[PDB]
Amino acid sequence: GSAHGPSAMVFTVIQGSGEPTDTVLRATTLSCAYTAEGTHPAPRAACDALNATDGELNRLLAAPDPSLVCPMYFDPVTVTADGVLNGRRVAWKHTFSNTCVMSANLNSNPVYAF
Amino acid sequence: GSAHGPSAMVFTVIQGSGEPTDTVLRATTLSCAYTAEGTHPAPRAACDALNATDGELNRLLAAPDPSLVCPMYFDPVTVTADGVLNGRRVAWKHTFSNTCVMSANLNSNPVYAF
Repeated sequence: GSAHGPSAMVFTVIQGSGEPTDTVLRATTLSCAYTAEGTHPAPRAACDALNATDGELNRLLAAPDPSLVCPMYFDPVTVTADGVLNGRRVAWKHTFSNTCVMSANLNSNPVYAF
Repeated sequence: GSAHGPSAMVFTVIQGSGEPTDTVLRATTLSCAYTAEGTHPAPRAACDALNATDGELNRLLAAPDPSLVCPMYFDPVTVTADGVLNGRRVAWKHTFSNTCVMSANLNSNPVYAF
């Protein structure tokens, strides 16, 4: 493992496409070291999930359960991830069509389980 | 106060000018609500300091103690602040000439007292 260093992150969920104006619906902090802590409700599970991506946070998204159905109205919701992970600076975001589509693609992934 | 919402941040100190490659020396998490918590060593004091800027983090820098002296070698160090503060998304950075210059301009400001 080439990546080694501090692991401190902030995750947010934004109502909109990520315009500086957009309302931030909710957010959590996360620190991963001897202890796994923050306002994140499942800190160790979120730390494990982040480590499993090997620093490429697009890997937090997964092919959805094929039996799930979503309405198709466009009401965008954006997830953000910023900070440091195993010593490398992280600045990541992803915009979903609506909350149903977000839930379908973000598994039950501990990272955005807040 | 127009700004209202979640307050969750990550602060880092980087060896260099802030290139994606640069080594992250240290980092802290901070959450400001009923409790002030995170890996930050003085959470409530850092929360108060952030609120005092009214969202403009350039206000974390102050005219230094005029009796301080620093070497002038260029060995840049960059501070970063990312997350959400009273509902508004924050993505801020500042590069100092060296660590002495950083210390002189960042007061004894609780935010970067880690």
